[PDB]
Amino acid sequence: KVFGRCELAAALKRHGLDNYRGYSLGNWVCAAKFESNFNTQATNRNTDGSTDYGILQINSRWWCNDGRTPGSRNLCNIPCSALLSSDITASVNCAKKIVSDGNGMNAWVAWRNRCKGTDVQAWIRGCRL
Repeated sequence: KVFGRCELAAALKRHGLDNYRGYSLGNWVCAAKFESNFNTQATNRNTDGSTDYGILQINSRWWCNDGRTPGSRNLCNIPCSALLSSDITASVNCAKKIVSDGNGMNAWVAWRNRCKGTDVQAWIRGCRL
């Protein structure tokens, strides 16, 4: 499923992401935009052989099991395919663990390079939340 900007903002908010660990909603919507372009089915393979899954591009080396990443840790205890569902619950639950890992949202390279220090508020402007 390809989410709309305000649609995603609302789903993320309902799932407890607005201000989770100090990160306003705009940060999460901006990160989703650049990581997957709001597409739940996005996947991208990395050079180390791992793969990123879903709307938030969660990595198979540490967070989910895809059955093809030797040494994967599967910290979210879920098969990576669960992250590609139209229901964003698993992606959100796993992201909560990732952002709490100590490095905050810096764990997402697109957030760090394209959202961090920007007016992220623009991402939820005009939405009924």
